[PDB]
Amino acid sequence: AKERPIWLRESTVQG
Amino acid sequence: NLQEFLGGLSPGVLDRLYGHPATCLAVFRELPSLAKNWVMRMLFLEQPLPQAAVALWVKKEFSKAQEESTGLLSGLRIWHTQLLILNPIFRQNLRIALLGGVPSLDKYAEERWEVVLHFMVGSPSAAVSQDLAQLLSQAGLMKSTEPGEPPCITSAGFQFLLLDTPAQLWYFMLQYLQTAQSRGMDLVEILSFLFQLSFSDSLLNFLQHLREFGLVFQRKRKSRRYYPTRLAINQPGFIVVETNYRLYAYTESELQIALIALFSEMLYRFPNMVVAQVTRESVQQAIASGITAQQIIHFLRTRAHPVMLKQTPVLPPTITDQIRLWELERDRLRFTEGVLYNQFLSQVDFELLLAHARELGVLVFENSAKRLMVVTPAGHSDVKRFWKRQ
Amino acid sequence: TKVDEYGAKDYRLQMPLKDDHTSRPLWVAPDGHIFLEAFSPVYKYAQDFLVAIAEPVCRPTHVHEYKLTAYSLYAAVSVGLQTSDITEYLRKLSKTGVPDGIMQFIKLCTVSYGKVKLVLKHNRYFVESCHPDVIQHLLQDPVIRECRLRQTVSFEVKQEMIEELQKRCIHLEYPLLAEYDFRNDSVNPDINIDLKPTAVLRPYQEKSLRKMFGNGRARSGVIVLPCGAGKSLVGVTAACTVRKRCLVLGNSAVSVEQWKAQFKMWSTIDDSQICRFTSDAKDKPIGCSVAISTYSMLGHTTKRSWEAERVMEWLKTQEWGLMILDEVHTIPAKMFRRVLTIVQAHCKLGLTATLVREDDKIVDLNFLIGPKLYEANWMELQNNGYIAKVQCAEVWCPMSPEFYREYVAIKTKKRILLYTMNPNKFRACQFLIKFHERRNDKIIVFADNVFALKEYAIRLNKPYIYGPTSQGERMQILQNFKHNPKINTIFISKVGDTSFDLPEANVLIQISSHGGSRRQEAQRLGRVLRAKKGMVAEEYNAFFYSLVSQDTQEMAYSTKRQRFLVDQGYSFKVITKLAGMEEEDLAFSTKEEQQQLLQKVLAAT
Amino acid sequence: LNLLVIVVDANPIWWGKQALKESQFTLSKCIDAVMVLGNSHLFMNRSNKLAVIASHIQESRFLYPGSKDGKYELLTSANEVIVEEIKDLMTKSDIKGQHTETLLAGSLAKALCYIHRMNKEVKDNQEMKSRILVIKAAEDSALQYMNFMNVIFAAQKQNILIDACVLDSDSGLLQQACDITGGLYLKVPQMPSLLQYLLWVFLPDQDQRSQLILPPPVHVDYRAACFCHRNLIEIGYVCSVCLSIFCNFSPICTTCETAFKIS
Ligand SMILES: Nc1ncnc2c1ncn2[C@@H]1O[C@H](COP(=O)(O)OP(=O)(O)O)[C@@H](O)[C@H]1O
Ligand code: BEF
Ligand SMILES: [Mg+2]
Ligand SMILES: [Zn+2]
Repeated sequence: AKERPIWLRESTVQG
Repeated sequence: NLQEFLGGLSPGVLDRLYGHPATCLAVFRELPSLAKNWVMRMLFLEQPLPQAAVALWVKKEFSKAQEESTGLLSGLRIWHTQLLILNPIFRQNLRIALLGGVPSLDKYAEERWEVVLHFMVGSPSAAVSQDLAQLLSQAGLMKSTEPGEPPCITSAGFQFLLLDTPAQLWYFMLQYLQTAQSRGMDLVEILSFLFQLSFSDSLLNFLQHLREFGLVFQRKRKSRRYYPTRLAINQPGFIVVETNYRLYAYTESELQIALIALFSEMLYRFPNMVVAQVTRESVQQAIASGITAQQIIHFLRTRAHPVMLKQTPVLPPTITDQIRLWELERDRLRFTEGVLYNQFLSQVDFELLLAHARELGVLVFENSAKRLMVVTPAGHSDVKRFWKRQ
Repeated sequence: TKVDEYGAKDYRLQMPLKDDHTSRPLWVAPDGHIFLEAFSPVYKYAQDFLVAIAEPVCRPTHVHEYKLTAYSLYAAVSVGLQTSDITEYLRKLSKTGVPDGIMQFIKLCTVSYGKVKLVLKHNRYFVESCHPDVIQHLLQDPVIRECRLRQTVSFEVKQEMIEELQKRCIHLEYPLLAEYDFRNDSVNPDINIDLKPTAVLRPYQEKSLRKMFGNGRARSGVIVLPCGAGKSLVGVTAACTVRKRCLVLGNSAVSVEQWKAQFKMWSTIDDSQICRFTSDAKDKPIGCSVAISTYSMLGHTTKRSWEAERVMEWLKTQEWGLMILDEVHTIPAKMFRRVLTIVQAHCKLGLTATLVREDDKIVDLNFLIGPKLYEANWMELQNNGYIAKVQCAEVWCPMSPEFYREYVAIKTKKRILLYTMNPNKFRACQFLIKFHERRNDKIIVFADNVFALKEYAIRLNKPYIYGPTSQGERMQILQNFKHNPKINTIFISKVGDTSFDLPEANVLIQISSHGGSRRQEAQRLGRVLRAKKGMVAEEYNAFFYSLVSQDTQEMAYSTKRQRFLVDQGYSFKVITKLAGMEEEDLAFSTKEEQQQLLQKVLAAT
Repeated sequence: LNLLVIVVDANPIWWGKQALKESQFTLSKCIDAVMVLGNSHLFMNRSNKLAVIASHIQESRFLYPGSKDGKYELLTSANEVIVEEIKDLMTKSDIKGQHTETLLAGSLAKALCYIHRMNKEVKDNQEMKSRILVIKAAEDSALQYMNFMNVIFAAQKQNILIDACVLDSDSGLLQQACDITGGLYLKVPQMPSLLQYLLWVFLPDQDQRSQLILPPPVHVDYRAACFCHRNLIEIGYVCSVCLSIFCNFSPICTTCETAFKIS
C-alpha cells in the first residue's frame, strides 16, 4: 500500500 | 570470555589447574550443551573408546554442534585420543565433585569499583594506592611516564571506561591474570580461587587486590573468612536522548557525568538530571581521544531511560547515524605507507612482478591500466631483491 | 553563574531539590531556562502555562525547553495571568524551586502592564492611563515628549511617531496596552461578516482566539501556528468576532487570492464585500468592507500610480477595527513596518508560522503588533492529525570532481552557482521525482537560484514559477497542479515559499536555498505540511527532501537552516546514497554532459 | 531450566525378594544410581532443580523437596536427606496382605502437581522444561489402569515427559505412558550397569534429546478387550454413556442399564 522507499525506511549508513 | 582464556593455556598449567573438585565443576559448567553429556558418559569408564563412536552419537541435524564441542574440549585437553578417555586427574577430581571424596555487599562492590573508575578519570577525589596505580598502568589502559605526577588515560583506557561494568570488570581481571605470571604470581592459584569463589602468600596478595576492587569484603579487619560480592562470582538507565543532539542524564554520581562529558558538552547540572549536548566537536574529540562510535551509541544505548525503551529504536536513528557520520568524517583520508613502482617498461614482466607481489602478500593496491602498484616498505626489500635478481 | 569543570553552568549552590520531585516535571535554572518533561502525567497542564509565560526554545518529543524573557512574561499578564498566579503555579510545578533572582525577575516584568494604554479614536492616537503619575514619568522622557503632537489623563500623539513611542514605552517598562473594545465601539459600523455553521474551529484554533478574546475587548498580538494548521480560518474568525471593517495584508498576489477564497469558504461575507488591492487588478477597494492586499502594495515607498494612489488615499483615511497581518515575521523589515503606521487600525492580529529571523529584529513584533498570544506545538498537532506527518531527510549528493576542482579554487561568490548546479544533485532530484511520481505523490521542488530553477525545469520539462511569471500564469499552474493529474510536479522559487496552500502536496524537494534561512526552510516545508485527505497520523503521509552537496559550504547552511525544525522535534534523516539510481536512465550520465554543464555555469558568472 | 523427577519404585516386596535371592543387584545400589543420576543433573547447571519420589504398597513419600567429602556443598545436603529419608521409609512400614502390589499412579500424581506447584513459583522470566524419570522395578497393578491413565494425559497437556526405565519386567501400561507424552522407554537387562543407561539415555534434557541418537521406540500394543473376558478384541462395541468396550451385541449393556432400542 505505497510503502516508504528503502533509503527512508532503513538507515543507509555503512556503519 | 572465561572459556577463551582457558583455551590459551599450556597442558602443564591446565592439569595443575585441575586440582580440587570445585575447579573441575567450574570448567565443566561452561561446556555449552553437548559436551556435558559426553563428560558424564566417559566418567566411570577406564577404557578408551574409538573416535568414530563419538561422531555418530549426534544426528545429522545439528551436526555442527558435534564438531565445535569436540574442538572446544580438545583445546581444554579434557580427554586424549590415546590411539577418548578423559584426563585421569580430571576424571578422579570431577568424581570428587560428583559425589566423591547481602544488600550491603552489592553497594560496596559498586562503590569500590566506582572509585577506581574515578581514579581512572581525572577525578581529584578517588582512592589512592601505589599498587593499584601501577596495576592499571601495567594493565595497558593507563600511562604515567612520571611517578610524581598522576597518570593520564591511554587510548584504550578511554574505551575501557565506556564498557559495561560486567565486561569492564572481566577485561580488567583477564589483564590481571595475564600480568600475574609476569610479576611472579602463579596463575593456577589465582585462577583456581576464582572458580572456587564462584560457589598462602600468593592468595593473600591476590585477595587484597580483589578487596581493593570491591569484589571481596572480609568486613572483619581482614580475617580468614571473606564475603564475596555479586561481581566476584563472574540496572535501570538514566539518559534521555533527543533528536536534537541533547542528552538529559538522570545522574547523581560524578563518574557518570564524567563519562558522558567525554563525548558531549555539559550545559546545566541538576540533582537528578544533567543537560549535555552531543556536538560534533565533542564527538570528534572523543573519537580522536580513542573512543569508537559504536561504544558511544552502545554506552548511551545501555544507559537508556525507561521512557525511551518503549520507542524502537530507543535511540533515534538520526542521532545514531549522525554520530557514525562524525566518526567516518575524520577518517576520510585512509593514509597507508607504501612504495610505488612506475616506469614499468617491461609490460609483460609487470604482470609477473604483480603475481610475485600477490604471492608474497605484500601488494596493497595495483592499477593494471597505468601499470603500477604499491607495496608496503616491509616487503619492499623482497620485491627489490626480486627485481635485482632479474 | 558558577561553572563546573566541564564548562557546565553549576546551579547546585543556587536551588534546592524538592522532595516530591518525581511528580513535579519542571526545572527552573537561575538563567531562566525551563526544562519540561513531555512524559510526565501533568504535561498538558504545564505546557499551556509554560508556553504562555516562556517562548519554547526546543521541544523534542521527550523533554522540552523554554526560556524566560521580559517580552515572554509580558504576554502572560496580557492573557490574564498574574505574578502571584504565575510564581505560585511555577513553584508548584518546579521540582527544584524558583531561584530568588528569577522570582524577583518575574515580579519585575509584571508590574508594568496596565499602567499605560494606547487608544485610537476618530483617526487620532491618544496615550490613555488611569494613573497620572506614570503619564508624568513618561513626559519626563525626552523622545516621548518629542513625539507628542505639535481620573484618566490622555495626550494626543502624532501617528507618524507611533513606532518610536511604543518602542520607548517598552524601554521605560510601561508597555502600551493596544487593546480594542470592539463590542463597545458603535462609531465604526458593524459589517455583515459572520461565521457559517459549516466552519468549525479546531481546539488549537479556538484556544488561540480565547487568548485574543479572553475578556470582552479584543487583544492585539501575534498568533503562531504550524504551516498548514489553518491560520486562514483563525484570521477569518477574528474578523467575524470583531464584526468591523477588516484589512488583510498578505505576502503576494497568491496570498490575497487564497485569503479571498478562505473568506468565502469559511465565512458568509458576500463576494461583493471582499476586494483585492494588487497590481494585477482591484475589486473596487473604495467600496468594500473587507480589504485584502500585500505589504509590497501598501508598503511601496515611491510615488504610486493613479489607480493605486486613489485606493491608498482611501486606505489612509479610514478606521479599521482589525488588521490581520499575514507573515508577521516580515513586518520588522525597514519599510514593511511602516505599513502599520500608514494604515489606522485598532487591533492588529498577526498570523505566522516561523517566528524566527536571522537578525535580532524579530523581537520588535512585541510592540509593533503585540505579545505572542499563542504558539501551538508542532508535534502535538502532528500526532493529532491536524498536520500531515513529514519524514524530513537530507540527501547527501557527492560533488562532481570537475565541479569541486573549480569550487575549491573559486571564491568570488561564484560557488553558489557551482554547487547548486551539481550534476550529482541533479540526478538525485531527477530520480526522486520519477520514483515519487510513480507513487501518485504530488511533488514540489524549490530552488532559490532562478538559474538553477530554470536549468532543472526545462531539463525535466516541468512547470516552473518565479518572479517574472505573471500572477495569472502562476495561479494557473497551481490550479492545474491542485487538480490536473498530468501536472504532478511543479517548480517554485522564493516567491512561493510562503502562503502557498497545496493540501495534496505529499512530497517536497529542495535543491537550493538562501543561506541558513531557518525561516525559509520551515516555511518551505510548510507547503506540504497541510493535512491530507487520506492522512494517517503515524504513516509519514508527507515527505521533505533537502538535497545537499557533500564536502561543500551547502552542508553548513543545511545544518544552520535545520535548527528551527529540529527545535520542533523534526528529525532530518541523512541519506548518503539513494538505492535504484544506478538502474535508472538519469541525465548527465556521461562526463561530456557534465563537462558541458560546468562550462555553462562558469559562463553565467 | 529443567525440573527432573525420579519416581523410583522402591517396592520392598520385589527388592526384598532380590535380597532373599542374594542377587548382585540390590536396592541400595539402585538408590545410589538414582543418587548419582540426581547429582549429575544438578551438576549440569545451577538453574536445574530435581526431586525424588519413592513408591510403596502403603504410600509414596518425597525423597527430596561444609564439604566433608570435598564434593559440592549443595549435593552433600541432597545426599543426606535422600539417604536418611529412604531408610526411614523402608525400615518403617505396616503389613497388609490384601494390598501387596506396588502403586505408581499415586506416586506420579504427587509428581505432576509438584511441577505445577513449582511452575507457578518459578518466575516468568525463566521458562522451565520439567521431566519425570520414572524408574519402574515391579509389575503393574490391574486395578490402577484408569488412575494411571488420567495422570498420563495431564502430563501430556502440561508437557512433562515420562522417560520410563522399567527393569526386570516390561510394564505394558507404563510403556504406553511414555509414548503418549513423548517420554523415552528402555528395558535395561543389565541391572548392575543400570546407571550408565541413565547418564546416556535419560540424563540429556528434552531440548538436547532430539539432537542425539537413542534406542528406537519399542512397538506399543494398544490392545482392547471386552469387559466380559479381558481378551483382545479388534472390533469393539461401545455405547454413548458407558463408553465401554464390549464382547458382542447385547440388547442392553449391563454397566449402563439404558433402555436401548433395537433398529
Ligand atoms: N478547521 C478546518 N476544517 C477544515 N479544513 C481546514 C480547517 N483549518 C484549516 N483547514 C484547511 O487547511 C489548509 C489551511 O491553509 P491556510 O489557511 O493557508 O494555512 P496557513 O495560513 O496556516 O498556512 C486549507 O486546506 C484549509 O482548507
Ligand atoms: F503558514 Be501558512 F503557509 F500561511
Ligand atoms: Mg496562511
Ligand atoms: Zn452403557
